[PDB]
Amino acid sequence: TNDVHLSGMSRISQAVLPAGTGTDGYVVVDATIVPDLLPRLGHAARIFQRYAVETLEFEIQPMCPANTGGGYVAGFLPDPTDNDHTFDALQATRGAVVAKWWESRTVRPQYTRTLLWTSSGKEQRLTSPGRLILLCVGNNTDVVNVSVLCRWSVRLSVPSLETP
Amino acid sequence: TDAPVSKASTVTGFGRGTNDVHLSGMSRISQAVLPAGTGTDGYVVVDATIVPDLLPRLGHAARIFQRYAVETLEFEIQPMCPANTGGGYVAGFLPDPTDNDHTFDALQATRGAVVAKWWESRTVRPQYTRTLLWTSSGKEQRLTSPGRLILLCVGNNTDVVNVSVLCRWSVRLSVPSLETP
Amino acid sequence: TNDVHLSGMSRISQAVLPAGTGTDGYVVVDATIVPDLLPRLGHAARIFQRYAVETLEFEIQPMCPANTGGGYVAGFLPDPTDNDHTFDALQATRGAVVAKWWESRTVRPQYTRTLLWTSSGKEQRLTSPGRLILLCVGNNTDVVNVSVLCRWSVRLSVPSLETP
Amino acid sequence: TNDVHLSGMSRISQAVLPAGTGTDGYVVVDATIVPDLLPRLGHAARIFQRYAVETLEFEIQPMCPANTGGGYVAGFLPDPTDNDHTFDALQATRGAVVAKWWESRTVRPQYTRTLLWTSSGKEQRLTSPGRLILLCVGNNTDVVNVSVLCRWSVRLSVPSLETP
Amino acid sequence: TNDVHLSGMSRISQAVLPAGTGTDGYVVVDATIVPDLLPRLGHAARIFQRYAVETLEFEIQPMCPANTGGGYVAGFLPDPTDNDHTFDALQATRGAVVAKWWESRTVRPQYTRTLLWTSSGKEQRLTSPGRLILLCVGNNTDVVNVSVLCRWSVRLSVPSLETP
Amino acid sequence: TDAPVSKASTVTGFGRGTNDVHLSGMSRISQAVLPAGTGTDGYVVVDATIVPDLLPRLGHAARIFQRYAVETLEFEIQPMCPANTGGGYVAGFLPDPTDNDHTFDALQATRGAVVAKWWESRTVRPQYTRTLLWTSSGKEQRLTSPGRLILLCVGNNTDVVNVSVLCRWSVRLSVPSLETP
Ligand SMILES: [Ca+2]
Ligand SMILES: [Ca+2]
Ligand SMILES: [Ca+2]
Ligand SMILES: [Ca+2]
Ligand SMILES: [Ca+2]
Ligand SMILES: [Ca+2]
Repeated sequence: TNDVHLSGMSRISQAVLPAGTGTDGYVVVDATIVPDLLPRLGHAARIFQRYAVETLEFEIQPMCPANTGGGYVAGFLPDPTDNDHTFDALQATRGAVVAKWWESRTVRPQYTRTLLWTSSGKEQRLTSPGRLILLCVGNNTDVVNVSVLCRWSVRLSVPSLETP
Repeated sequence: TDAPVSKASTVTGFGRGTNDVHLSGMSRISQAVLPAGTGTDGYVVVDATIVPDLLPRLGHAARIFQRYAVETLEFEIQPMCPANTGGGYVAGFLPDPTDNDHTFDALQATRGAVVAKWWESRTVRPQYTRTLLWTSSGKEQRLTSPGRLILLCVGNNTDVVNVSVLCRWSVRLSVPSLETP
Repeated sequence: TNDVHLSGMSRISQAVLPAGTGTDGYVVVDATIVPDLLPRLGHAARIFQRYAVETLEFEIQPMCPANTGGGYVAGFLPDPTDNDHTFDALQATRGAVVAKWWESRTVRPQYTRTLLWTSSGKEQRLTSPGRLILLCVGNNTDVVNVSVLCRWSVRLSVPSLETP
Repeated sequence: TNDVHLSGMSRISQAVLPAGTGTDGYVVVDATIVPDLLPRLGHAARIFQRYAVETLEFEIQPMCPANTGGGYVAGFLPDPTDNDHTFDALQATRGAVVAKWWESRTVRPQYTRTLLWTSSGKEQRLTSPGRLILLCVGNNTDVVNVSVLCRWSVRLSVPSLETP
Repeated sequence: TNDVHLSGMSRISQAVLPAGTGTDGYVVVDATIVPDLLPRLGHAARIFQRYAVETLEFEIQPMCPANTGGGYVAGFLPDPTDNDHTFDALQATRGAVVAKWWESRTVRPQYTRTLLWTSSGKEQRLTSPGRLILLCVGNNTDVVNVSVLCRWSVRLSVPSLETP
Repeated sequence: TDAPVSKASTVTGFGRGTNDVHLSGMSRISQAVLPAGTGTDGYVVVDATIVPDLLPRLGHAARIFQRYAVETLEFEIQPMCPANTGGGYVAGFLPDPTDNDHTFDALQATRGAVVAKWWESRTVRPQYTRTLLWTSSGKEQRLTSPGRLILLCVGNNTDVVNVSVLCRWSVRLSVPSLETP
């Protein structure tokens, strides 16, 4: 097995939510987790055909004053095809968190460990372990700058040279 | 003992100075002030190539040695600003002194990189070579420096930010000499 | 571990030699082996700081009719700084080959397995294993399309995300 | 110890045979194997007094179109003093080859492993393992560029610093 | 490991200091120790790419009448890049000696044992173990003829054919 | 953990550098040349107040410490001249840095003083305080220097004399700081 194990942390999302626009249910972050989204895994998948997610954790690291109001709910839907973006869908899934805008949280999700495809295809279920959604809970008072990072570990296989 | 034409030199301990010195300490490698609004995303707060000259006592100690090995290297991002400050920072130690890539992804790719809010302090425990480095400068700086510490803003800072970047260093100096700049 | 083992085979050089211009001693190919010269290794070194060349082979694949006169001498100088481009300098290197223009051959070079640097710098000796030089021997009668391929194997360390 | 083991592969001869001049029995190559004839071994014998040939092979690499008629006979006379340049004398030697002008071959000679002298002297038998003779067989139709390569391995002894 | 171990003694420097010109601090000998400086190691490095210094000792053998005045200080700076040529730099280093002009001394220096490069490059620290400096201490009275010899042992690697 | 108005500082190892360093070495504290006839009796060949600045590596090490104690101090008079030279020298280490008495009797009164001919080398094993001295300079130099080494001619020198005065020093440095001239 000429399988390359690669791991690291990288920012999957950067969002700037201005004060007053963060109504309840607003989709701050919506990211289908594909290797192209990750910076280093981007090149790793550019030089490989298939990857398997061994470790996957998300870290919501919002940077805002401690006196800000409102909060966020973050969750990882294990189905890339699912398009339901609501509090109910996030609360149903496992690993989801809800916390105030100044708090930093970790989503430990339920993801498939099968061998997925680095490139895109007709079926998203063969290419991505899922998607991550970060929604507003309430109304924010200050300008929020939220960075969603991801500790990931993957196994790569089937060498190639892909294109964006 | 007869009188000779010339007597042999009696200098004995010449060229026998101390070879190894372990020197430890902690010093401020950088200090930055950011007025409100300047700290846009990607702004380079701190860019410091870790060299013996950067650390004053280590600089004076390296002026009398040829080689040094970094036994221990850790950094502290200590921002002295209130908790009402918005924005954050990313800090990381690039093990390549030559690389001048100043982005969030480049820093996050390195081991030990920290992403924090401006009212949170972090410790960077980086990856550094244990090989012998040269105290004096040369053409290639990959032989003289373990790397560079980089600190960027992640978001716009609401208030003024005072950030001090500290370093705990432990080094072993070897090959005694007398260097001059 | 941080160490990942990659292997592959890619074309380091593509040259076209018109009829009659291939005089003895002419330099068909002069390629400094760097990770950017190899596509998959290009991406791999873009996501790493250090690399060590475990295995290195070259394949001279000249595409010309059997009625082509002359030949080539191919070698791998294990010194990236060395600029000698004579027959004796190539032949002194281990694994150098001499062959007719219509006869593909393989170079098995000898080099020191030291941990190199993926990104460029002041000293080229810390970043490249060496150079491949391909010279003409005699005169070619036809036009020769020469593809110089490299079968490589590397060990990568110190993860990062570099830029070209 | 004083004994150092060196090996290498270098071109002992480069010859050009015009069309029609390669009559049967013509002497294309007649090279007395001496350390000066081999560059790296040239320097090695310049810094030593005695050398013993542990391994010796030759590669005839004629660079001509496939439509070339005639051929060559290549052999290694293990007597530097011998001046016989006929087909039977070469064929009697161990490892002699006969091949078409467009077919590269290898000679595996037989010789006595005696400790020789790097520097020249009155008796050539104490300084050289022998000679390589390459003769024409039949008539060549095209022009043939012949490179005679030698893969050698020596043991060197009695350090000194000689002059040419 | 096809590493050739070679050793011997050879004169690195020959200096003729006339009477009255040997003022204190005068640089009698300044030699960056490279294999090209050594006679036999010159050819050895001409036929090799890399070398590692296993044993290195210098022997100051000045030839002058015993009634001459003044002396010398000799020392090996382990940094080839260092350009400080004074008594202080020599006294700081280890292995340095100071003795009268009629005395013969041995400098046993502190040198790197890493694999250095026979050829020259941008960085001198990858090509030379250091430099040797021999300075005057006082004023000489007679004409001094000082020969600096070196017992050296090296390991050579990566065959090639270099140029001066 | 609730959000406070301000969080406590997390700087922990501050003000915890190394306190004691033992540094040894040997250096030329003086070098003198005497043309024929100049070295009359009582001529002061060498007058060197032993201070950390006089010893280069010790000077750089004392720039990062406050106090130093001389554990070992010995001197070598090494005159590099032939045996046909007439005259001699007297060498001695005055334990008082302030005293500027330059005579044969003053030197001979001290312990360890040596009287030799110009073609003979001597070792001065002096009497020095083991108390803590100040690395930096001050009003009173009795608190910063163990003493001064003095070297005079005893008789007229017939030939030119080259004399080098060396010192083996071992010191213990304490009270870390960062001194500036
Ligand atoms: Ca694909
Ligand atoms: Ca230096
Ligand atoms: Ca790099
Ligand atoms: Ca000879
Ligand atoms: Ca070279
Ligand atoms: Ca002070």
